[PDB]
Formats: sequence, structure tokens, C-alpha cells
Amino acid sequence: DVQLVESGGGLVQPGGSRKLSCSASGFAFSSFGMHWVRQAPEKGLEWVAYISSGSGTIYYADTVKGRFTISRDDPKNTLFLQMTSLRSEDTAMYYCVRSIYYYGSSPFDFWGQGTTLTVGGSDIVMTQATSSVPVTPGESVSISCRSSKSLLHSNGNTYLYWFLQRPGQSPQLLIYRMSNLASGVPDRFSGSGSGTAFTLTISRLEAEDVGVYYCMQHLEYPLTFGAGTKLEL
Amino acid sequence: TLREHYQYVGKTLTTVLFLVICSFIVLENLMVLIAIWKNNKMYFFIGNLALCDLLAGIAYKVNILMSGKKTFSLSPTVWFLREGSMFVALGASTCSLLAIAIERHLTMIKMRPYDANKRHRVFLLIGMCWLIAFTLGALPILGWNCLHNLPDCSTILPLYSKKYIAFCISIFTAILVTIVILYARIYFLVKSSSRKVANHNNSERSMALLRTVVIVVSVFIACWSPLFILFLIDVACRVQACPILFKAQWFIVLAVLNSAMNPVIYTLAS
Amino acid sequence: LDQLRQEAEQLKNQIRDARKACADATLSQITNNIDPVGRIQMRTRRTLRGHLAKIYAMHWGTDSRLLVSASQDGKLIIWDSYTTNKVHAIPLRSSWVMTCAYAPSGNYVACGGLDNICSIYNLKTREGNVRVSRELAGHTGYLSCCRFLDDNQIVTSSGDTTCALWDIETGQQTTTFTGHTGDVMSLSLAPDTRLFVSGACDASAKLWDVREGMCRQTFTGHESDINAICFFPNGNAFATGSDDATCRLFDLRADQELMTYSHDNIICGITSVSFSKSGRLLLAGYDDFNCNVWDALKADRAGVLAGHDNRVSCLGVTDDGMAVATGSWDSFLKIWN
Amino acid sequence: VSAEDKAAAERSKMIDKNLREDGEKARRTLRLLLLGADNSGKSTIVKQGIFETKFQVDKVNFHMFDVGGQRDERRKWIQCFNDVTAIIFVVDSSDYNRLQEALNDFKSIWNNRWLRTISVILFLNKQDLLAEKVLAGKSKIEDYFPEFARYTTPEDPRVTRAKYFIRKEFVDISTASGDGRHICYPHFTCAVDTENARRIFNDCKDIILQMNLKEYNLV
Amino acid sequence: TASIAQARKLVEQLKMEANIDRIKVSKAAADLMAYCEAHAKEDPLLTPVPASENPFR
Amino acid sequence: QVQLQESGGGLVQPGGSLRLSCAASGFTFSNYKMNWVRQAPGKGLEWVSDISQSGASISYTGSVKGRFTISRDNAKNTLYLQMNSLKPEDTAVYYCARCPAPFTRDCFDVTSTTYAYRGQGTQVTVSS
Ligand SMILES: CCCCCCCCCCCCC/C=C/[C@@H](O)[C@@H](N)COP(=O)(O)O
Repeated sequence: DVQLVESGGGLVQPGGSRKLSCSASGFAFSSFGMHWVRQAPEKGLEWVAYISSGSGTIYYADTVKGRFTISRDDPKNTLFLQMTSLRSEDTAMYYCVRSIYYYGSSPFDFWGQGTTLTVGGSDIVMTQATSSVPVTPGESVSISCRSSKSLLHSNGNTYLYWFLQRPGQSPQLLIYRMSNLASGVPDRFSGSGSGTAFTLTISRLEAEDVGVYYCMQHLEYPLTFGAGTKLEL
Repeated sequence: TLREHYQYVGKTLTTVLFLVICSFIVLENLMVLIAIWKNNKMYFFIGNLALCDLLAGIAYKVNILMSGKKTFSLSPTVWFLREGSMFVALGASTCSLLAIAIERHLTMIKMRPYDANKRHRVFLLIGMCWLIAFTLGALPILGWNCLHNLPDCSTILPLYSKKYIAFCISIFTAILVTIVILYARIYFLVKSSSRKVANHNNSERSMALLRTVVIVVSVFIACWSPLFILFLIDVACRVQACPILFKAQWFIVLAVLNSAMNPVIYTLAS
Repeated sequence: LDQLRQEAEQLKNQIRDARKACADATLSQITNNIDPVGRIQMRTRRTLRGHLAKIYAMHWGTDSRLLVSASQDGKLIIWDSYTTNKVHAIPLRSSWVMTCAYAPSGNYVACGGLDNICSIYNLKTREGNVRVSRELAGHTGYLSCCRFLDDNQIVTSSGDTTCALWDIETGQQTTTFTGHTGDVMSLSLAPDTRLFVSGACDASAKLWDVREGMCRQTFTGHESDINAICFFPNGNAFATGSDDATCRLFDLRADQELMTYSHDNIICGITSVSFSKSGRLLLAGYDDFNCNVWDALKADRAGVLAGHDNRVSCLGVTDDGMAVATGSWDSFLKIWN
Repeated sequence: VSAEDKAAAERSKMIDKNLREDGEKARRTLRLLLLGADNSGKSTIVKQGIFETKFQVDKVNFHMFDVGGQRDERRKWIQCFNDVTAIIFVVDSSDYNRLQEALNDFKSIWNNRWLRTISVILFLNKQDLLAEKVLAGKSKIEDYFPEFARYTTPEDPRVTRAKYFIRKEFVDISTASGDGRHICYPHFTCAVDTENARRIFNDCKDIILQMNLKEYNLV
Repeated sequence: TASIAQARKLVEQLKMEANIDRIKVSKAAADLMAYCEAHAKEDPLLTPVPASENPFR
Repeated sequence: QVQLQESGGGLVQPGGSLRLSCAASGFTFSNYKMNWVRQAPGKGLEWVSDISQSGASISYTGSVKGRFTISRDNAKNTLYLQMNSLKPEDTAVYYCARCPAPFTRDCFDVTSTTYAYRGQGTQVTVSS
């Protein structure tokens, strides 16, 4: 019964301070690196912050560095993100994402429910030249995602994560590399592509496979998501 | 300045032999460091002994080459660098022997296999050997010199003040009593533990063979004794009296022979 | 009792005569003109540290990258060979560990020892840790080898005269094999996993049919305990390492021994035997802190792997055949390429 | 290397730190292997599958193992106990009928190719029963052991003579079989003795003291 | 009685073993040699692979 | 193949002499220690005599010390034990056992219940 619950939010005047709390239950919290990911309303996802296992390495996005602070409680099970000097831009929904890194693991496995809030130049720019695909159940469809830099590494592993977000739900990890299939999803989904362009293929589409698909890189650490392709009808 | 102080103080057959001896020293200690090609890492402390001895072997050859004639060519500060390099090296050697004695004692006090990492002690001891070596070697060039207080210059070394050369003797006495006490209590803890265990091996080659290994630290006392009694009569004696100083090179070479005996009795008998 | 003993002796004599009647020439005579193999020099590519106690067993896995190692410290570790990284470190209830096995699919890992229990741990868990999946109990004696047919069935060899096949789900012995006289020390599954072999501490290697649970053949050519067995990659032969400082090669189709690998400079017994991908380099770990590479077709010694300071307890070869991992009693694993 | 490889390296470093801490914690307890016969009473010498007994003396923890429920042939699982601190060996001395077997067992475990480094702590139990049998009754060690007739001492002198004869018989095998790698520690303990733990503590103290002396090449 | 049962079990096992058919040893030797010769090119221990293809170094 | 066969037992009155021969086969006789053990009627196995690879070291049990003798012939692989003064207590089934491993000075499980390398045994009875 893996569960992540987010709390702390509401109407915050600009220039104030706020705290976001994440209570985790049902899994080994101390063995999982954690990410705070922000999704603006009517916009795509955007990585915000990351804390490692044992609070070793801490990373921040370029638009929040020096203002946000991310920490965790290991004896307890809680993840804190404290923000100071809020602007009119940080009005969005915030999720906690667990991810454990070893050989063959599945990062970005479970996403929290989310808390609402209302107030570079070198990173890889990732785009999807599609905004809506009129589909029909029982038909195969394809979604294309192009990366500015070649995500293939010298290890032979290319880092590309395909996520699905159903309407009114938290995103779920569909495919945790170029082709590796996340546990629990049906066999219909598949992924492929070269080092620069990638494609997700769905065969025998059903009613539940309607929503926004995102592609994200994991090569350079400032994590960039796609614009999101919407499959409807 | 050097001429005035030498003459206030008053001042082939041996040089070839000394050079050959120091070549032997450098060769042998370099062999100990190669002999650590097989690494299972107290070996750190012995390696520190060998590094200290290597620096001593190069430093004394520098001193032979320079001192014989070029002493009057050198400037004073370079002279202090030259003949403080030896205090650096040999104080490092003596401090590292005190450190290895401390390490042996501390290992054999406590009921534990030697496998317990005890990482902190190794670095602390090996750092506080070299730090004390450098500080004692570098005090003179800044202070405690005889450059202007001309009445009290050392006879053996005509610029180092008598106060500092007696301070060196005091430190050596402290080291030489500490080492004796530690090597005494290793043997005595064997003595005490063995009656309670009561086994046949004491009153026999457990305890009548630790004594001889201990007495080898007296062979350490041997060579450092003459040089330091000479370092002391010059704290007691006058400047032009006691004409037993111009032959101090033999005692310095005897200290180098202690440096020679250092790896024979520590790592060769392993 | 006398009549039964006489009948058994007569049957043994008849079996020996039948075996002798079908031995035209030794394999050494057949391969006397085969082009030899030059001296093979393998250097330690990787060294894996962190056990702090004697290693007793190891297993590679279907892919040739991950590895599992069991020691008497009380922990079972999983190594990433290419980068010397520790994927997992599973503590154990009992510190006396004698064997370990990696599932073909990589989902589970089995371990055993003096506790007479085979513990099966599930690696890929939703909670994010490694937890005990099953504890197969029985065997009235210490475990010495475990092998996985698949994710549901296992084979265990114990310290009594008994091997067993366990259904991991139910936990009960589906079949039990009882033909030995002493402790069963090793195990090797056939490539098709329809047969296997077991070498016991009575100088005997028996071939078991895994379906009907009965002994098919028995091979007796050694003079002391057998400590390690391994199948030929073809599946129609195997090699045994015993405690008389001698390896041997047996053939299933003609139940005799083909060649013996021993030298007058070797007096210590073998603790581990493995083959090569081509089945030509028989790698045998000895008690003299070394390993030897034998030309399996000419019985020569084509190389010595000497990098360990204590007994070479375990020795395995990857499925890809690109490495040999040897784990020794000095808490060290080494990969040779 | 990559983003997902530095994190794996950090995880491996944390695993290494946990392993080192666990090893340091487990290195401070001395492990002893208990051996004996059925009549030796090896279960009850220290006041409080594999039987495990943990006790503490002078702020030192001792862990004692007693391997039961295994087959008679013990030449293959005895190699597991190769890194133990000492082998406690409990032998009954009041039963001469099975004394020789005890001697054989001792010899077998003293000359083993793997138990050479391990020192043996002897425990000759039932000393009071041996004294009682020696005092009253007709059961003389001469018939079982012919060499007791000519033995002289080096309670009444009979009990002392018997005790020292048995100890000498056990110590001869210990003496003429080693070159200082390990020692034997013969003790005489009754069935209600309470100082066994202190004896084990002292003997372990000097066993590891001799180990430390041998490793630094100081002796 | 237990000894008699063990002896008769051993007799039955020997009788079962004695009934199998064995090929010539020369044929088995030839088959082993043929297998060793056929798959020689796919053994990266008999003939070391170039350092580019070495995964461990 | 490691079978050992003993012969020589029979009915002998007290004070008589006997000779038991164990003809080892299937292994190199010169590398292993050889022992003689015995089992009394309704009793456990008792180790009787030892011998070394060449005969340099020989040991006896206390009960029969000075009354039995043991020899090892290597040209013909045999182990002989001769009993000089038999006693009513010396009636038992005798077995010829071998150490588990070559070039080793200890025989661990020679006297165990089920030992792999041991003979069938010869029965000797004294005073009928
Ligand atoms: C921890 C304290 C340790 C102290 C150790 C002290 C060891 C001292 C060893 C000797 C060091 C000085 C060597 C110098 C010698 C000079 O007298 C000549 N080279 C001068 O020749 P000239 O120029 O006069 O012709």
C-alpha cells in the first residue's frame, strides 16, 4: 500500500514564505531519492528540486535556486520543501516523486496526489510537435518526442521516460527507458527510437488510455519534460 | 658573519667511506619501499620509518657535499636550511620510533584482535611525528639563532644557540624514557597475564624471547647516546676548552649507522 | 544377507566387464594429434571487497553482468561486475552460509547453510527492500548446494544421503532422491533441466532424472570425497573435482571416465570446478590458494591463476564466457578475463 | 559517469558504510565453539538445531555455539568454525570406560588441517565424581590404562594422582603436535562450579594476546 | 532386517543400472572433440577478444 | 571401487593367537593412514590400532597395548594385525578403515556409524 500525501498550501501573498510537507507510508522511505515536481495549470510538468538518499546530493532548478530548500526526515517519514519570497509564477500543483537508483531500477515510480497553490541556456530542450490526436478505440497510435541532444550514453543505455496523466489524476510512469516497460502497465504500450527521436506506440487502444503523454530526459541533471501530447476520443 | 662565528668557536680517507655508507643507507631503505610491493595494509608506521630514513640519507649527503669547502661560500640563511634539514630528518626518525612504540603498546594493552581498524590513530601519530620534526627543524632559522648574541654559540654548530641545542637534548630524554617505559610494560603485561592463564609457554620462549626483542631498543639507545652526550658537554663546556668537538663527524655518522640498523631490526626480522 | 551381497558383487563385476568391453581407446589417444592450446594469461580485471569474512559460494545469473556472493559474515551481497557496485546487501538470520543461487529470471535469490533451511529472498519488491519470500525447511542436515529450475521450483542438496526438489509456492518436497551414502557436496543442472548430477562424500557421482526421481547411473572413479561437479556445455559429459587432488571427466553415453587431470606437484584437493563456453578450459580451484586451467582434451595445464591469499572456495564462469569469477576465503572476489 | 550512475555509486557508498558499521559492531564479540560428548554435560558449564548462548564477563561479550541435530560424520561442517576464538572442549573424567574415546576425539580435533590456529580450552568435568569413585569402590584405572601403575605424583594423594594422570594424558597429545600455533588449557571443573566464565575470559584474553604478539612479529 | 532391506535395495538399483546400453568410448570422444572444435570461435577465453570488446577493461 | 576386504577371523580359545589381513584395492595404498577398529556385540565402535603412511608412527589403544601388533605391506597392498594373547573381552567384529584424505595426519570420522571407506568386517569369538 504505497502512499504519498501532500499538504501545505492555499492563498499566499507575494513575497511571503510557505512550507510543503509530504508524508510517505508503505515503503522504505530512507532508501528512496525524492523529487519535488511542479505542474502549472493548463501547462506541462516542470522539475523543481531533488534530494538524494541520505541527503547526500541536493539539486535545484535554475528558476528556484537560492530560494527553495528541500530536506527530509529519515527517522520519521516526511519530506519538506520550504519556499521564501514567493512570486506570481509559483502558482501550480506540486507532487513528490520517489525514485531509487541502482542497476535496472525504475526511477520516478510513484507520484503523490499533489497540493495546489495560488499566489540556463545549456539544458536539453525537449519538444513534441503534436498537441492533440483524435483517436478511435481499437486502433494503434504513435507519439513522437524529439530531443535537442542525443540521450544515448556510452554505457549503451539511453535515458528517456514516458509518463501518462489521465484527467484529474497524478502522472504515472509508463516506460522508464527507451524501451523498458514499467511494472504494472499492460503489454500494449511500447517504446523505441534512435538517439535523437523517440516514439511511443499503443496497440489496441482502450477507453482508459486517454490523457496527456509526457517525455522526459534523465541524462543531464536539470530534468526537462515535453510539452505533452493529448490523446482524446 | 660565518667566519667570525666559526673563529670565535674555533675551527678523502673519511669522506669516501661516509659517502659509501650513505649510499648503502639510501639503497636499503629504497628496497624497503619496493618490498612493500606486496601490500597487506602497523606497516604504515614502518613505511614512515623508511621514508624518514630516506630523507636522512639524502640530507646527510647534501651536507657532506656542501659543508666541506662551500660553507664559507654559502650565505647564513641557506646554511640554516642545510644544517636544519638534518634535524628535520632525524627528529622525524626518532619521533616515528616513539610512535611505533606507542602503537605496539596500545595494541597489546586491550583485549581485541589487531584487526580493529583504529584508523584515526595511524594518521594522528604519523602527522604529529612530521609536524614536530618540521617545527623543531624550523624554529632556528626564525629564532633562537646566535647571529648577534655572539657569546652563546654551539661549538659543534657555530650558529645554533646553546639554549636550543639543550632543548633538543631535553626532548630526546623525554623520548628515550617514554620508549623504555612502553617496552617495559609490554613485557610486564605478558608477565602478569601469563601466570593467571598459567600456561607452560611462559617461564619459556614466550617471555624469554620478548626480552631480547625489547633489548634491541637498547641497540637503538646505543648510537644516539654519543652524539647527544656531545650535544650536552657543549651546553656545559666553554667555547675554547674541551677539544673533543672537531671529531663530531664520527658521532654524526654513528647516528647514520643507527639509521642503518633501523630497518634491520624492524622489517627484516618480520 | 550373504546371498544379496554376492548378487551385488556379481552385478558390479558384470557392469565393470560391460564397461570395459566398450572402451576401444582413451580420449587422450584420440586427441593426441589435436593442435594444443598456448599458455593462457588472465589478469585480475576487477577486485570486489567488503565481505569481512570467508566467502563460501557465488553465482553469476542469466545475464553476464550481475553477481551474487555469500559469506560467513552474515550478509549476502549482489555485485555489479562492470562497475564494482553493490546493488543489494541482504542480512541473514543465520551467519553459517554454505551456498547461494541466482534465479534464471533474476527475481529471487536462494541461500542455505548449517540451519538446514533454504531461504528464498524476493529482490523486486514494491516496498523497495529485499524480504524473505520463503523458508523451505527439512533435510535434517546442512545444505550444500541450491539450483533454480525456474521461479517456482528449486533443487537442494543436503548433508545427509538425500537431495530434494521443492515447489517454492507450496513449500513441500515434490520429489526426494535417496541413493547416496555420505554427504552430498555439490550439484549441477543439465542445460535442458531434465536431469542433473550429484557428487557425494563417498567417491560417487550419481545422475538423477528430475522427473521420475530415480537414479539413472552412478560413476565411481575417485578415491576420496567429491567437493565439486559441473556439466559439460554439450550436456553429455561432466567433470568432478575430489579431495585426492585430482579432477576427472565422465561421459553419460558410455558410463566411464574419459580423462584424469592431476600432477605430482599437486597434493591438495579441489573445491570448485567450472568449464568454458567452448568446453575446453577446465578451471579448477585448489586448496593451495591457486586455480589451474586444464586443457580438457589433452589433460595439460595451460595456466595458473594465482591471486588469492587463502582457499579458493568458489569459482564460476559467466554464460557469455567473458569472465571467470573466483571467490576465496580471504573475503575477496576476483574477475579474470 | 551519468546522472543515474553517480546515484548508484552513492548508494553503493552507503551500503559500504553500513557494512563497515555492522562488521565493527560484530567484531567486538568473541565466538567460542563448544564440543563434547553426551555424558560430558557440556550443556551446563557456564551459568546462563544450533544452540546459542550469549553471556558477558568484565564488559566482554562471549557467544558460544553448540551444533546439534546433525549427522555423525563431522569432517565437512567442522571447517565452518575456522575463525572462532577458541574451542571449548568438555570431557567427562569420572567415566574411564569412555575416556579413551574422548582422547581420540581430542587428538582428531587437535591435528585437523583447518583447526590448527584455534586453541582448545579443556574442561575435565565431574571432578567430584571422579574423586568419589577413586576413594570408594573397586574401579582402578590400571586395567583401562596400563601406564597408571607406574605413575607418581609430580584431598588424599590418590585423587590428586588420578587427576594429574588424566590431565597429563590429555596434555601429551596437545604437546607433541604443534609448534606454538595453539595451546591447550586444562581445567578441573565440578558440576556446581561458578567460575567457568572467568576461566574462559582469562584464557581468551591470553589466546588473543598471543595472537597479537605473533602478528606483529614481536615473538 | 534393515540391513537386508538396504542390501535388496542396492541389488535392485544395480540391476536397473546394468540394463542400459552404452555407446563406444571412441564415439563419445569424437563427439566431444567435434563440439570443442565447432564452438571454438565463440569462446572469449581460449582466444582473447580485442580490448575494444572487453567489457571489464 | 574403494572396497576393503578383511579375512582371518574365527574361533580361538583364550590365550591363542590370530592374524587379520585387510586387502585394500582401488586406491593408492601408500598415501593414506590405515586404522583397525572393532565393534563389540551390542556396543559402539571402538578404535583399536593406527598406522602411518610408511609405518613411522604407530599408536595403540590402552586396553590392548603391548598385546597386539600392526603392520602395513605396500608391495602387496595389505594391512595386517596380529593378536598374541586373546581374551574373552576381545570378541568383536573387526573393520579395516582408512583416513578420508591423502597426505593427512588426522582421521576424523573413521569410527562413525556409517563410514564410506570401511570394510565389511570379520567376527572373532573367544572361548566359544
Ligand atoms: C626530536 C629531536 C631530535 C634531534 C636530532 C638531532 C640530530 C643531529 C645530527 C647532526 C645534525 C647536524 C649535522 C651537521 C654537521 C656539521 O657540524 C658539519 N656539516 C659542519 O661542517 P663545517 O661547515 O663546520 O666544516
